[PDB]
Amino acid sequence: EGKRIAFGFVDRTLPHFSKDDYSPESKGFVENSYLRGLTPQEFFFHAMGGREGLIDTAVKTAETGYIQRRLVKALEDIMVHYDNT
Amino acid sequence: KEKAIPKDQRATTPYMTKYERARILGTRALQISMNAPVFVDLEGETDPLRIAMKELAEKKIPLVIRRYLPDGSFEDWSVEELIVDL
Repeated sequence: EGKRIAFGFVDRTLPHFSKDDYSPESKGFVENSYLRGLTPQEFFFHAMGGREGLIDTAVKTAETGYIQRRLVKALEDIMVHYDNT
Repeated sequence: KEKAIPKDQRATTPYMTKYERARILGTRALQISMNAPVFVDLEGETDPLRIAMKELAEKKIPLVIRRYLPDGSFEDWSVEELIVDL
């Protein structure tokens, strides 16, 4: 949602950390690569990041469909005539 | 007959649209496929659409297009006098 991984628990992000931790590795930073391999915590944070986009597609398909139908129904009867109007 | 515009006061484009071209080709192909006389020198063709294109090339299709103005009047243009882009 445009911000780093917020505190889901109270004053931390995962049971393996300590209260009031603001280090990058504790707030969703992946310093590894796909060739090296992901450690469990950054794997979890990456999973949430992907889930966001999955949801985005799955619902806004339908919303955009409704908007498209309303637009086409509104304008369907407009035609260039021989007067050029 | 009040709607018809005199030939001198015709204010529409002297080129023929793609829609008019497609309609004319379809009508002529149907009429040829229903055994109508052919006005050109057929040379080894057996497809009505191609003979329609051939007749269009020499400007020999004997049809007239009536164009409807929004008020209700109309404008008559012969297929012979319509410029077709190539």
